Amino acid sequence: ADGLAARGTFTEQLQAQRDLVKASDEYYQLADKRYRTGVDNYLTLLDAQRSLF
Amino acid sequence: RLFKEGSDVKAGQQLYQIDPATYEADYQSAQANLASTQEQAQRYKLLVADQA
Repeated sequence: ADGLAARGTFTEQLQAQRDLVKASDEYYQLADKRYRTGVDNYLTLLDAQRSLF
Repeated sequence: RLFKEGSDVKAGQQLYQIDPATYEADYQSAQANLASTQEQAQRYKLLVADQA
């Protein structure tokens, strides 16, 4: 029964985790576009890169 | 007055000093602002090459 509970919950947990990683990836892409335009420096690109992985 | 009267003078030759005493002060203020902003511009010129 504990295994059935873990099966019932870990799918939605990793769904939330994958959506979080997707949001961090879109954040990193927007920060990279903002950096390559020339608006902000390499520091606030690097911290978003850190948040990604 | 620093010219001899009734003489020939060339263009650009000074004639009188009119005791500046205010323009010297605002010139010192403008140069004091320049001494900050030009070294800020030079430091940003040095740092913009490495994208810092």
